[PDB]
Amino acid sequence: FRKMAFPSGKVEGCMVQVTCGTTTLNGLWLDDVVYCPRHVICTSEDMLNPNYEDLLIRKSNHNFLVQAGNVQLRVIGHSMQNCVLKLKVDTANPKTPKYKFVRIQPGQTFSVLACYNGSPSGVYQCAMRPNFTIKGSFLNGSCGSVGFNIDYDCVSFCYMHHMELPTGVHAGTDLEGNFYGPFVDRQTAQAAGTDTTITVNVLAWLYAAVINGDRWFLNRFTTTLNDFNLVAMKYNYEPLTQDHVDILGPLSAQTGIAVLDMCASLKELLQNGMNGRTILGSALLEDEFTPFDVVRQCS
Amino acid sequence: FRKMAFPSGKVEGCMVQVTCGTTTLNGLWLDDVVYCPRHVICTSEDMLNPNYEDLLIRKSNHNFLVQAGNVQLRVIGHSMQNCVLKLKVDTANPKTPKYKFVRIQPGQTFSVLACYNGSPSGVYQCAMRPNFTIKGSFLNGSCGSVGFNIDYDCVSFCYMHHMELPTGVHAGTDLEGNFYGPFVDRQTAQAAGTDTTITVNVLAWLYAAVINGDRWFLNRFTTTLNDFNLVAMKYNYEPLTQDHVDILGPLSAQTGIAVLDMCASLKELLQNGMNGRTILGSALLEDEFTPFDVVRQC
Ligand SMILES: *[C@@H](O)[C@H](C[C@@H]1CCNC1=O)NC(=O)[C@H](CC(C)C)NC(=O)OC[C@@H]1CCC(=O)N1Cc1cccc(Cl)c1
Ligand SMILES: *[C@@H](O)[C@H](C[C@@H]1CCNC1=O)NC(=O)[C@H](CC(C)C)NC(=O)OC[C@@H]1CCC(=O)N1Cc1cccc(Cl)c1
Repeated sequence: FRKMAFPSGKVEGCMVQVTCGTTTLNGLWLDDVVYCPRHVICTSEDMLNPNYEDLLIRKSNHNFLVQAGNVQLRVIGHSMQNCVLKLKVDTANPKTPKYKFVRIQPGQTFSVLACYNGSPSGVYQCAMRPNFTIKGSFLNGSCGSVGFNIDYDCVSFCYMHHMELPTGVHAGTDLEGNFYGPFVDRQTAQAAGTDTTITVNVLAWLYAAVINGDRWFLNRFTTTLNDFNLVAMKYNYEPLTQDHVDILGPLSAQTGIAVLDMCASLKELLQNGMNGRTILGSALLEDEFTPFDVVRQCS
Repeated sequence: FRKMAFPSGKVEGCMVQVTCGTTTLNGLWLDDVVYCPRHVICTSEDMLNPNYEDLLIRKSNHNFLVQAGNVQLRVIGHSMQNCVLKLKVDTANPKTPKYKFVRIQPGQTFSVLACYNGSPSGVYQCAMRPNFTIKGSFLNGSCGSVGFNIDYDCVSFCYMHHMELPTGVHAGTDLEGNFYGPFVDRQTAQAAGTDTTITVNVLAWLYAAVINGDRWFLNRFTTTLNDFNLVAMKYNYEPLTQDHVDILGPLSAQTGIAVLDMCASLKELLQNGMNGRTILGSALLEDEFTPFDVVRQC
């Protein structure tokens, strides 16, 4: 199993840069709107505890430089939606894909197109941690880079990059400007919750092992979902939700192993350990592959 | 830190579907030529000992169906260079990027755009292994997927996908159709040479772990280059050359850890293991980041 990103070309065709004064970050150009982090309007002094509404009132359309490459896109309207700035521009992006804006759940994976000055540098897959942070590669100027999934020819945009936390992890918003997690777009020190292991993805990984014929860890018993969640919490595993049970349906059907039976198998691994053994060639359980990722690389 | 692929857009605009008989795979459409694996011209029974020159002379242009999305492209010529079929079409690809065809060295990395039925499906980073296999993710229908690097706006194509080995690693050619390694485009079980670990990349990765604040594995021990290489070869690691030491200079400077000091740390890891611990999240030493791959990101 490799971490595999979606092909990035449909998102590359939407990347622009947005500049206020000397501050430049990336924007997303879809139809005749450019979306970017609202802190592009912030000076240094403004970043400690900005009054975004007051800062934006002082802004006019002609204070915003939007460029696709070296080509300027004229701004004809501006508004703020939560922590995202929306810039209406006078040109509809001819490369606009079919798209949606989705807010993902913790544990879900997505591709990030890391971008600097409106130019993509690289693409990689990220899992959103249970504490709503991501472990990316984001250097200065990366804000406004987006995360996405692609289903058929439809791009589901789910993340826009805004900030780094003291531990080195990253935080940002959905494309409606609402942060994932208890974070704010102020340059104050902020703490992520204690992270936990993504239980549903570990379960997907166990299903993947079974699909490949590696099934020593399967036991003859089942469990309740509440029993598992109480036990799992003691090992720093995320409690399972009903949505988690539902997204494991395809893999449960593929293997004939009921979700709660795999939960019992995992409970035993947590309490007893691997006792010298490996799963899929590894002594560690993997938690960054979703049920959907498993089906993509096996089938 | 993060394995990262090049943005794939420039390559996506070149992928098409190529069909001959009941075999469909991917092609690379640059200017007015579509490049693809020649084994598309084989039936099930041909694949066991295929005489490609014979099979090719018996094909006509109309036997090849090339589709760029919803559009069939007309094949007006066909030839073969080593293991790659070249289909001349009547229309030029307006999305052709600036490009070169390069043959990459073992230990170097590249991005793979995995495709099925001419449609891009995923992008990921691979290294050319010392034994000239690659550890990819390729399913039925992936043949003709390509590997590439991007330097400025120029795409250097270095890999085209042909086969899977019984160990689950993968083999293919450069865009001139020459296999990497001792492999042949026939349906026979083929083993690769003994693999070895790309030492300069493991060292680059340790420097990445140090930069990210992981340093439990460092030590005050030191080593000569030859004594390191003696131990490396014992553990089926590649010898480290003076050119590799040179290439690690930027990372050495940045961290203040001499290359030969990092070699002494790696020697201790080979001889002792990691004792339960992990490095950058891994229970295993990773060897598919090059020095350049680490710098670009750190
Ligand atoms: C895009 O403009 C950048 C992206 C940064 C640059 C380096 N890596 C990134 O993720 N975003 C910022 O500069 C933000 C923008 C403001 C409006 C939030 N600023 C930022 O990250 O401030 C410092 C962060 C904010 C939350 C927090 O806890 N911070 C303190 C911090 C974080 C990490 C390390 C250190 Cl030493 C301090
Ligand atoms: C593209 O046409 C593919 C897709 C393959 C199959 C799924 N994953 C892939 O990478 N390649 C092929 O079908 C080749 C075509 C011939 C003309 C080389 N064949 C192939 O890869 O299958 C047989 C391989 C070839 C070398 C070898 O060792 N093979 C025997 C083998 C390997 C692994 C498992 C099994 Cl059951 C047999």
